[PDB]
Amino acid sequence: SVGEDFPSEYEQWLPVPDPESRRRAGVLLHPTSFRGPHGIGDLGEEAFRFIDWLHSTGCSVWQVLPLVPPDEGGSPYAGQDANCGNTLLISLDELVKDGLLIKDELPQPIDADSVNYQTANKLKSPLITKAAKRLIDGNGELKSKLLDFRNDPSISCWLEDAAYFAAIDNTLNAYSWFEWPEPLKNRHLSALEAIYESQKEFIDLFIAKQFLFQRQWQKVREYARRQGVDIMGDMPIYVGYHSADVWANKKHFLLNKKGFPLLVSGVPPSETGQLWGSPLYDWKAMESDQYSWWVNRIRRAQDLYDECRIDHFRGFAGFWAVPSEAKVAMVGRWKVGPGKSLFDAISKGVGKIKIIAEDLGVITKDVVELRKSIGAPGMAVLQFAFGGGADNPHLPHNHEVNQVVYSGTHDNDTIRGWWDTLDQEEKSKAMKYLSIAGEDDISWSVIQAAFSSTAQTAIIPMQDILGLGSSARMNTPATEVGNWGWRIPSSTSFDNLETESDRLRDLLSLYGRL
Amino acid sequence: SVGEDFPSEYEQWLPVPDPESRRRAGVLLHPTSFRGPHGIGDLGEEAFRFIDWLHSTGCSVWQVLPLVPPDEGGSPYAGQDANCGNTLLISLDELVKDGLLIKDELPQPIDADSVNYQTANKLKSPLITKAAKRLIDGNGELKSKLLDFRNDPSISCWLEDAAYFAAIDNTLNAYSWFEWPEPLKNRHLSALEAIYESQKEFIDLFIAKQFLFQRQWQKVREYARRQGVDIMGDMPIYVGYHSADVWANKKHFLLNKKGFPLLVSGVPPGQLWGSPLYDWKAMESDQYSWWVNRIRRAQDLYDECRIDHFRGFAGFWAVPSEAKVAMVGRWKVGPGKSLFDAISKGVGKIKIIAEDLGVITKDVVELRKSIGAPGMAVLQFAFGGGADNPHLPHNHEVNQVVYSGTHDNDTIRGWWDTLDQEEKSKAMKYLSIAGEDDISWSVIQAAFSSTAQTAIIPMQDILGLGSSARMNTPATEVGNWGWRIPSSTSFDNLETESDRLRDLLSLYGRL
Ligand SMILES: *[C@@H]1O[C@H](CO)[C@@H](O[C@H]2O[C@H](CO)[C@@H](O)[C@H](O)[C@H]2O)[C@H](O)[C@H]1O
Ligand SMILES: *[C@@H]1O[C@H](CO)[C@@H](O[C@H]2O[C@H](CO)[C@@H](O)[C@H](O)[C@H]2O)[C@H](O)[C@H]1O
Ligand SMILES: OC[C@H]1O[C@H](O)[C@H](O)[C@@H](O)[C@@H]1O
Repeated sequence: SVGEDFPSEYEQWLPVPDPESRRRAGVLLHPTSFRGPHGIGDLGEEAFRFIDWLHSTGCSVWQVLPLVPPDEGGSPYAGQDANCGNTLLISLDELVKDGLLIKDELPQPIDADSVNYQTANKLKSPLITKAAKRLIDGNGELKSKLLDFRNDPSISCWLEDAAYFAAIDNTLNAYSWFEWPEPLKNRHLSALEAIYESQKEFIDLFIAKQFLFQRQWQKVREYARRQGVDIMGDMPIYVGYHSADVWANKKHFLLNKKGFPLLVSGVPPSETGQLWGSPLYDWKAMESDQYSWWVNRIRRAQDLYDECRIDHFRGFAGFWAVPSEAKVAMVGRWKVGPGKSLFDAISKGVGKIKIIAEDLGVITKDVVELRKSIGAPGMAVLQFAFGGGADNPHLPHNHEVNQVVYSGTHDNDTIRGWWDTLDQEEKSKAMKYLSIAGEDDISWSVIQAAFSSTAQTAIIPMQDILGLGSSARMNTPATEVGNWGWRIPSSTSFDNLETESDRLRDLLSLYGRL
Repeated sequence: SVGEDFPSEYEQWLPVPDPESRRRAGVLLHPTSFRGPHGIGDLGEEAFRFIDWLHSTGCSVWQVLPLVPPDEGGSPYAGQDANCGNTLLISLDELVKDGLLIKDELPQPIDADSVNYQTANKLKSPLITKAAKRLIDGNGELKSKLLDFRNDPSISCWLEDAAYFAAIDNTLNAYSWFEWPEPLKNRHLSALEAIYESQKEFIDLFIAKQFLFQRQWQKVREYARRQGVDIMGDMPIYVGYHSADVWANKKHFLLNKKGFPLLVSGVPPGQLWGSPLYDWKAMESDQYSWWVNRIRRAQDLYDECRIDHFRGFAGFWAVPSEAKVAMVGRWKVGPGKSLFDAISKGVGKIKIIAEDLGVITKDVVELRKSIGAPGMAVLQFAFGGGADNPHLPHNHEVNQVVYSGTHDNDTIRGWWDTLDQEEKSKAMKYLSIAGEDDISWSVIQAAFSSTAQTAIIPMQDILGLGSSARMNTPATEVGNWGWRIPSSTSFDNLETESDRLRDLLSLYGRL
């Protein structure tokens, strides 16, 4: 009490750093990019090697792109399913360890500078199928774990729908499920039973393949955790029309009486607007079952990742809605999103979540208030920092603590590529703010600025750690070809990036991110 | 409703920057440091010129040290009064504009490269006194404003005590008020009346001089505001024993029956400051009226105010007055948030900066945060220890004031010059350094690049000066508080410096 003596240990009663405030860094690297002989990266030895290398740098976060089955262009953002894993990421060597293939059955290696998905599928799928077949034919330990996975209720609430959808899509020659015969289109119960009987094998194999992905991914994730590395995933806010997600939950979407979307996704203008064309959620319909679809989706995201970015997070506050009739985006209108009640339901259903809000571009007051109300960090991207003036939110002096800072994302050129095409006056602006040595090392200048930020989390693409040019760019938006193909050059092994490792560690040490 | 349409003006509903979050910068410069002929800086032409220069740089804050009457060493932190102004800051030329002196009466100029207080007093006091005398003898506008000032209740609750204390101190040859005869020591009413009769002139002149300080300071402060400059003051948490503050409010302090302090201020590993301490629970009983009045006077003088040794509001070190070493003392519980409750109840919205340096405890941080006061970061302290040092830019917070150094630190050049090697190569990795001659701009730039909302630079570092321009060296008793801007350097002569600051403020969004 006021005036009185303190206990004798007053002088030692110091503030202690909050553990949840710990500064950290990480690397954005999608597993398709790993080296190896089978035309695409996978969840085998290169993933563990990369984890060991990441750990040796002092980084404690690994960010991946969505791990869903991609479209035929390779895009993880136009996946065929929101919850399934990309089975082309399955390691054939790991399957040999599991006793599902023998070494002699492995294909002759191929050189694939870049991922060609068609090539990877022709090479790998037959062998994955054969492994999945032996798994299902066996009795024993591994079979028993398939059955647990399959009968686990939090797997089956998406897996069975996904397997039936895939069986029907395989059986039928049709553009999309809109064109399916009515009993399959609208999931008549006896039609579904008839499908199970006639496509039983396909369904069992599909499920077995999802088990193999899950098993190999969970080993990667447990290895990461043992080495102090959290994994940060990614999810687009919208899912595609031709998927089990929509087909098996039509009432949760804005579809007409025939199952065609009334309204589709997009954004307004500069431009004539931008038309994405995804189906939209019936948010008030979802409100009525306590948002169960989204709750299940987050439960699957938790199963895969420690943390998850949500692309186009602004859509939870307000979304642009275009008449599906239209061929241009400008015709739509803004609609009211579910707001915080969604995240209330999720937290009630799943518990504590770690979400990152992708909140780039022009966003409204309600977006910022929603993001803050659930305590989600937003993003800063240094590549965007040098247009306009000193109020640009991407400049380090405007960064916030609860924020994730990138040098660039998978949608941007590499730092070297970006530097190379940078117009004068954005460039001399950058030169004043950044500490630049030689231009060849421009990517380290930007890395350093990200690390020096007050943002709690700094994330760098592997391409920039390797100092690579525009040919290593992962994606160029609004192009339909040449994306998602980058792989680490077959010469660069994780055993040979110790200079890079040391340099990162020096920076992380200097800026308190170890 | 979820799903329904937004109004049509949704696309234009953008976040707006909060005006109270505006990034800004400023300069620490105490007015005694201004150039001029009368042996000390003052509230005349140089103050206005400096404000014009500050404005031309884009800075929007001017920080000063306490404006109280200093001790004979010049220290504004061991003042003779907590609320009075330093009358040696009064400008003689401004008095001529007021018609209280004529130009002919102004003294011959003297060279005073540094402030000598004794020299300034001999030169200026006779003329200030003469001005004060004409003011009280006159019958017009200015006289009428003296009377309003004098009878204004928020002036008289400290001014009358201050004037009587000064009159008694003048009349008596005594070390301190402890040695005064009982009726004056304990303020017997008839003794106070006898003082008024016998020292009437002294008291009226004292009051008039405080009016002249107030008037000149308010003019400086209005001029600052007209040019977009807020003024940030400073106040020490403790006041000195030999002052009206203690004498007229004995019950609010920890004094024995005879009026001698039971306990005095300090800090452990120790350092003995020797100020009387507050009787916080006694203060609790009149809703902290003494502190409330103090903040009211701080509001009158400044837009914002730093409080030195802010940790003392949560816990303070208390040494037996008996002692003359600090290590024999104990930590006591401070008033905490209930003090600031009372202040805000009494005065309204305040803008306080917590001086929260050195080793501070959990309760200090929780109190500071509970009232939303910004704390400090000082780049000169950033390079000892490791990357968790709170003074490193990457650990700065928004609600914070960052300095290159304070008046207690060497200049950046002086600091660089004595810096040991571990710390120096550490600094070289964090800072962007060109030549050693410009080390102060490297640090200025780092302050400006911080996320801290307010960056404050001493004028000595803008001028790139060495250790001889250091304002104060703690725990020394001589050679402090004397620095003046070199008589060669005029504000008309610092456009390069102005431009260079403006470039940096523009780059880091502080304009
Ligand atoms: C955020 O979401 C967008 C989609 O709205 C992604 O865009 C990429 O993927 C789509 C589908 O393959 C493609 O149409 C775009 O050209 C491409 O930019 C972003 O990658 C996400 O960050
Ligand atoms: C913070 O407080 C102390 C004392 O209130 C000031 O210290 C200066 O003044 C005292 C008293 O004149 C002297 O003993 C010290 O050596 C000197 O540093 C600081 O300047 C304030 O910032
Ligand atoms: O320079 C004197 C300083 O000493 C200590 O660091 C005190 O905590 C601080 O209140 C004071 O300003």
